[PDB]
Amino acid sequence: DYRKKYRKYVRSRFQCISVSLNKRYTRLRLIKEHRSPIKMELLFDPDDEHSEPVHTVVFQGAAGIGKTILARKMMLDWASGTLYQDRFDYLFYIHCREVSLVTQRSLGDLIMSCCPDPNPPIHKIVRKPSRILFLMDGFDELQGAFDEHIGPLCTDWQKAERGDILLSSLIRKKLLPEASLLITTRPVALEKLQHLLDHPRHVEILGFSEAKRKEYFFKYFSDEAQARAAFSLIQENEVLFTMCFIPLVCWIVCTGLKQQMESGKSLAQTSKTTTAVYVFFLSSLLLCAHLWGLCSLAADGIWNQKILFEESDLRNHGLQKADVSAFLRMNLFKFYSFIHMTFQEFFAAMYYLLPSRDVTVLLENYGKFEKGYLIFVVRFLFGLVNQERTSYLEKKLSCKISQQIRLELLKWIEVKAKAKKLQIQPSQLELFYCLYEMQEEDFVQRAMDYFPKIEINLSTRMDHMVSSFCIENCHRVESLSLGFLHTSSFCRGLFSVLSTSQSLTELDLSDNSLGDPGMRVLCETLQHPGCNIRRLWLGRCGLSHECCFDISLVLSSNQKLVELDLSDNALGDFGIRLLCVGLKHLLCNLKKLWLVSCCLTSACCQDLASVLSTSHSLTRLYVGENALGDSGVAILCEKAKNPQCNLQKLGLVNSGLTSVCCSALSSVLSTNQNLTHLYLRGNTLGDKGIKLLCEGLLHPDCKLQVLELDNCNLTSHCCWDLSTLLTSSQSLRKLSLGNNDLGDLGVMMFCEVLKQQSCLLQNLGLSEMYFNYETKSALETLQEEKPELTVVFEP
Amino acid sequence: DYRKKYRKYVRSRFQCISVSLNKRYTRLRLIKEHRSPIKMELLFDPDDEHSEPVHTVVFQGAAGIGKTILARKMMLDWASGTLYQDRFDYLFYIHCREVSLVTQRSLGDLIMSCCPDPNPPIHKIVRKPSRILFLMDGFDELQGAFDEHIGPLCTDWQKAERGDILLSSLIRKKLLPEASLLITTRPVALEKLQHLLDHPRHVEILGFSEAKRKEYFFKYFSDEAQARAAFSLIQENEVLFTMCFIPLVCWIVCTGLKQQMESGKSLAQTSKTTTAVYVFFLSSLLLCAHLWGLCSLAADGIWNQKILFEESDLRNHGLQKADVSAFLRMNLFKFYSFIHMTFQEFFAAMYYLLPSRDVTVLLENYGKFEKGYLIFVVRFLFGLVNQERTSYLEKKLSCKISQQIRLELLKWIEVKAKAKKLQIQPSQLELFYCLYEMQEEDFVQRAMDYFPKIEINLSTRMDHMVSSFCIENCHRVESLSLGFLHTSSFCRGLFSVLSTSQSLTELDLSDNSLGDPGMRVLCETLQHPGCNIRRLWLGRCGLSHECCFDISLVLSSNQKLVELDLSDNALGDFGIRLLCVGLKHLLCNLKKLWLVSCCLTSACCQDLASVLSTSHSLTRLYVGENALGDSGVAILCEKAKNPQCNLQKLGLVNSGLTSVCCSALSSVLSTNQNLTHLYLRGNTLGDKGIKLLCEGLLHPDCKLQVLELDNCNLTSHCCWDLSTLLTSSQSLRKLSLGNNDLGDLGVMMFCEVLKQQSCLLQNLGLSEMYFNYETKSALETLQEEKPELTVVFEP
Ligand SMILES: CC(C)(O)c1coc(S(=O)(=O)NC(=O)Nc2c3c(cc4c2CCC4)C=CC3)c1
Ligand SMILES: CC(C)(O)c1coc(S(=O)(=O)NC(=O)Nc2c3c(cc4c2CCC4)C=CC3)c1
Ligand SMILES: Nc1ncnc2c1ncn2[C@@H]1O[C@H](COP(=O)(O)OP(=O)(O)O)[C@@H](O)[C@H]1O
Ligand SMILES: Nc1ncnc2c1ncn2[C@@H]1O[C@H](COP(=O)(O)OP(=O)(O)O)[C@@H](O)[C@H]1O
Repeated sequence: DYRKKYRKYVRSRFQCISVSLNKRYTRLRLIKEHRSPIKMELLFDPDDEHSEPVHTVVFQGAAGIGKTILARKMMLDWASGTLYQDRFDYLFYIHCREVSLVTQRSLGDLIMSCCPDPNPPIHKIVRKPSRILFLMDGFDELQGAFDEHIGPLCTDWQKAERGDILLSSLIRKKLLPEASLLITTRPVALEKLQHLLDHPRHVEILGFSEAKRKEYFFKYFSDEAQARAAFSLIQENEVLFTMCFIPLVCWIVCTGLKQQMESGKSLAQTSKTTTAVYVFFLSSLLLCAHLWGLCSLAADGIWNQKILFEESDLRNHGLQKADVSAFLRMNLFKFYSFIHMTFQEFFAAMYYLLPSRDVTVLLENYGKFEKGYLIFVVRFLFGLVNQERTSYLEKKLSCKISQQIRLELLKWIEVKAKAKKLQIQPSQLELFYCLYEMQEEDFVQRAMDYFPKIEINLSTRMDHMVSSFCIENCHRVESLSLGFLHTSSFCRGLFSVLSTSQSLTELDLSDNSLGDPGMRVLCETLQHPGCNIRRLWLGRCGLSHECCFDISLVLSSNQKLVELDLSDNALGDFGIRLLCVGLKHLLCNLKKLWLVSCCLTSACCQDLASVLSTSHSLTRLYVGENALGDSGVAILCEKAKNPQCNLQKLGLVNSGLTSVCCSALSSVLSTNQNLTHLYLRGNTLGDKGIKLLCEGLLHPDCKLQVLELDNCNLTSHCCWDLSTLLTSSQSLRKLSLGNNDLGDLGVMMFCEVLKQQSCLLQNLGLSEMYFNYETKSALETLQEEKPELTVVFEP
Repeated sequence: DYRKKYRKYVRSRFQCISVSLNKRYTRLRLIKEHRSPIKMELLFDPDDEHSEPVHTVVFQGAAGIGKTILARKMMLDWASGTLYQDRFDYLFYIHCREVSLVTQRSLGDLIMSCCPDPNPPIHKIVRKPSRILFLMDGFDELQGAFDEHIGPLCTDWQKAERGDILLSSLIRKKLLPEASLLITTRPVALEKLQHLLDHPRHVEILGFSEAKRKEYFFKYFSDEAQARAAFSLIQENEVLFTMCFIPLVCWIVCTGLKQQMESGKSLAQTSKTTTAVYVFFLSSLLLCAHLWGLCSLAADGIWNQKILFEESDLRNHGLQKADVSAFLRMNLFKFYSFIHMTFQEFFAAMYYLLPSRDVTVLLENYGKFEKGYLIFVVRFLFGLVNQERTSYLEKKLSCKISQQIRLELLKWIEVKAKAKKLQIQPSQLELFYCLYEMQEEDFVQRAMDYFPKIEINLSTRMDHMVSSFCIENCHRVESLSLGFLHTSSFCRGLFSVLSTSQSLTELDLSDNSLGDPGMRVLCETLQHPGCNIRRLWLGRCGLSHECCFDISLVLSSNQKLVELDLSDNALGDFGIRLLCVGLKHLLCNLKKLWLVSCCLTSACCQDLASVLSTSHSLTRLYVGENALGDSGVAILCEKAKNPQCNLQKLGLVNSGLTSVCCSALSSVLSTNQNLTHLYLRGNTLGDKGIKLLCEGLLHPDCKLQVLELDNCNLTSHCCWDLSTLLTSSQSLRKLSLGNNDLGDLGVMMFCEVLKQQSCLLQNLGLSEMYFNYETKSALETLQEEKPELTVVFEP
């Protein structure tokens, strides 16, 4: 059968990368991304049979993380008899470097290119569209492929179409919808796919763990003692060991070490950044005319989208056949390419330091993946313009480089930081990569003074290290938002430089899986004498009652903390009991406290009240969305009635309240001169509860200014009472009353009351309340009648 | 309800054929045809629910086998309440004789023609397309219906289309796809219809068995004594009783006997062939002007495709209304037709002996069914041109006939036999039918001298008799291939005339269900002193160890047998033990023996070796595809090392071998001067095994010439060893090495070795081995460098 012939063909083709792929291969860390380990067998398997088409799978990875090697290993395993031997007919390796937009070819012609025979049985293949898979590797082919509106989609596979249109039709499941796809791509090209996909399954590639680094370093060196020595020399440099999570850096450093050892020379060289790694690799593998030819060749390829280089183009750039080095890898189809596109990048940067030679036009034109790649370009550029590496590079390669380009890059980063450009293109972490690449402290200080509001999302150890370096070097940061993915080991490094910073005032960690150990580390950090953090948000950090002990320690030790948030954490009654110990200290200067939806009950209300009568600083307390109950609110109000209480804003939204507690609240309104705001949204107070409250709001000593009563189940019966409030309350300024069936007569009474000049009110919230056209017209008459009084009643 | 009205209509219409159909009907033999008894209820039922339009059923039968009667009986049974009273709404009797291509009508028009009412509820019928059956009887209507490219297919049953296009749309399931079909057809019309079908279910009609012949002979004659007398008179004629498997011949002979008995005359007339039957029927039912008119009418109908004759056409051929005979059946729609199309055939032939009158133009124009029918034409013509029947026919009917037409038919068969025309039109058995029809020993002997390579398939006793007659009368047959369908009863007669032949040398019976009794009969045949068979192939004949006893008897008795093949038969160790008794006899001249996939083990290897050291004639032994093992191969080799052993070619393909036995093989290569070939494909010898073998092939006394090592699990490590062979082996000429991962360095070493003039090798098989373009180009440069050395490396 031709099936076994094709299997043997792909097994022979993908056996080596020569060196054996099976010997070379090391397992990578694969994790599912989209949330409401992973194996390939279950990867193509549907998690839910109800799910819309599973067979679309997108692999996400950095440059050199091993997407191509992963796809080739999948083909090798499938051919060798390991992956889906149950039933899955064919796998087609569409290497997007070969695919070009200008050429007009059909799917049959593409399979012809992927088949070993000049006349494979294509019709039999098409007869089984459900058993066909396409490994689309490297969606990073060129620019302008999809930035325009997609033209007509082709379903007739015999028809010849352009590369872009054919790929769009294949991806969008219009051409052979039953065919399966697996696309290895970049995050920006991931955004492009998300603009061209419908329910795909996303899988991330992380690379090598420490054990996998052991495995790779043992597999590379044929001699076990040599491998042990090389890895031992790697160990004492933490930067290299952290960077080695990417297999490409492992390969480069192993090649350098092997070549130096074959020459019998010292292996002790160390590279601070990626640029230093590449520079030492080139120096080991390295006349100036040949360097200029290579640089111009790379620049031409970058500008004109040409990755596979022909002999004519090679000749155009002043390079002879005798100039072929170990950098260019050959593929006879006669074509030359680079080992990885990052090398073409590095040589293009070297060109820009040694195609237009102005960096401004390079920076202006962005699009598709290449923008980040062009930023990746400047990344190596950022590395090369350094007071240390430039001198040694010029000495080694006998070259000359200027430094106005560094000032131009500084202007570019200034513009990028000051530019708002939210949620557009790679924004924050990549700039930190560039700054860490340069490693010039003075430039870093001059460059990060434009950042202050910093928001980053970290997923790898290298991300943690670069963020730590940048935040430590910064001196004008005020607000800092951290996101964590897939912790405490590198949190111990981040939080130290967060504490040492003398300009930070905010610290947002909401919506993370910080956990109890992470919160313990953060609290150990916050106890530092030099800490300056004044606001700390911890919403939905997955915390429990265990973190409250450490938070209480911080509150009893830290005199600068002013605001704190703990919303959506299951602290519980015991958590609040632990927290109130710190809250009652004399060194606790906390002013605002959020406890919305902390799974509290009426039991903890005895503790919080003790804080209100004792805390000399706590003014604004929000305890909404908790089953406090009428008894709990009564317990709070029993201590809140004291005129010495400093409480100003109180939040009881959706706190499961009835009218029974309202009288107690009224007492506070009669006695507390400090309570200016009070939110009661979502509580079924009722008309009797509103009357009991108005008994207190009408008191001469009441100083309330804002009151919310949304969704309080208020009918027309109470509409008179509030009217009596409006003419009499000399302090109330705002009042929200949405989500009620007050009725048209009630709003008529309100409008009749408000036309007087004796009302000091300035806002009424009647949104989500539906009224007939006469009432609406009355409200417009009122709203342009009284400009200072605002009513919201939009339909 | 109109359903019951139409049921009553068809029940009344199909009650008689007058005589009652139920009284007349006799059960026919029905069998499924396509392979990887049958009853109509399961025949419409799907064997597998996964099977694709099961509802399409095609019936295959000879002329007069009873396809029309079977369809009419099915319709009568369905109307009477016997076939699918569960649920199946309508069956429509589309008699293809009525359907014409010129007339343009719709499906509703056809149903109206098949309906008794001028305005049937057609829309209600279309509303239930899954409960509609179309019974297309006689797909052999006319010529040119489908020989051209099929035009556009019509799906709108309202639209009027031509007969050919409408039938194509209906059959191809484009017009009412949910409708079921049942087509009765001819084998050549089967070919054409299968060129218009997609997964149909084929059912073959065989006719009457001996019990069914008894039943029909009792049913026809109303008097039991008369029926017994007629059957007793018929039975003593063996040829007539064999031809009686066709119901039409039974009807003709019964009508003749009944008419002769009514006239009180003798019934002793005997007919050797079908032509004699028809001639005696004519004599019983039979002025010369009327005969010429009938003959011209039949010829005109044959040439212009007109089966239903009008009175205008009747007058056109000099036939008056007073000339209406007992043959022409009338159908008032006013139309005349023949009893069967075979009668129109016979009268067209009679015209050709008594429209163009040249037989050459008759023979040239063939197509559709009619070609065979036209051959059917000449079949009766072949009967009529005889030294015996012609004189009696001329005396009876007062006619004159010439004999140059016989010479023209002889030239036609000369051309047909000389013409290659493989797998095109009716080729071999039908010519035998014509020759048996003529019954002239001189003409048959002169005509069969150009047959020699005969390949025929037999399914009925009539086929056995005609083939036996033709083979017995032949004198220049060399090769003879027999196929059997659905045995020994007529094999006992066929094999006798096979043995008596003094020119036969080969006898191929591969892929039959010959079985042990059949092989016993064949062995009794082969022991005849006059047998001349020299090669006997018996692959996959379903043989077992029981036939080996008889084969050993033959080998000990038959001294002319030279080659014998027993591949794919479960002979087993005991079978080989029985065979080796005959193989070791002094009168056994067998030279070549095949035992591929005979379910052998290492146990039988002790016996085969005893043959090698004893058999003075066995030179080529093939025992591949058996689980012989290393021990078995060692047992063979320890006897094959003998210098006096005459073994030349040894086959061990896929014999489950390892390197352990290879050394033993090496010893044979060092000792046996006669071993010139050795096939080891599929055995995991390995590089160590290849080295052990090359220890032997490099011996000065080794005389091997061809060696195969495909799929031997050979890596690059052994590539040096074979190279040492190439420069040193002075006898090897061929070497095959496909299905290996030899590597590019290995083929480079081979090419470097081969460019020397000292290499006597002439062939290397590197197919299915995949190499890069440099290795490819080197391979061509070598192949045009050395024209005498051929390498196969096609991609
Ligand atoms: C900011 C974010 C999320 O890390 C990102 C955005 O875009 C990309 S990437 O797709 O450009 N790939 C890379 O940067 N790979 C890459 C990395 C390092 C070192 C090297 C490479 C390539 C060779 C040396 C160290 C971390 C990533 C990554
Ligand atoms: C070679 C092969 C397989 O027997 C064949 C090929 O084509 C056809 S047939 O379809 O032309 N039908 C017939 O010959 N019927 C037929 C036969 C006999 C006698 C008569 C008839 C018709 C009336 C008398 C004796 C055997 C067949 C048959
Ligand atoms: N599983 C692995 N084992 C060993 N090396 C790997 C592995 N995956 C990737 N590499 C290294 O990565 C380099 C190629 O990376 P590549 O697959 O091109 O990354 P990408 O697909 O993201 O461009 C190779 O030099 C190879 O040594
Ligand atoms: N089951 C049967 N019982 C009795 N006679 C039959 C039967 N089937 C066919 N015949 C005979 O065959 C003749 C018609 O054959 P027909 O059905 O037209 O063959 P085909 O359908 O192959 O043309 C009739 O004269 C009838 O006597």
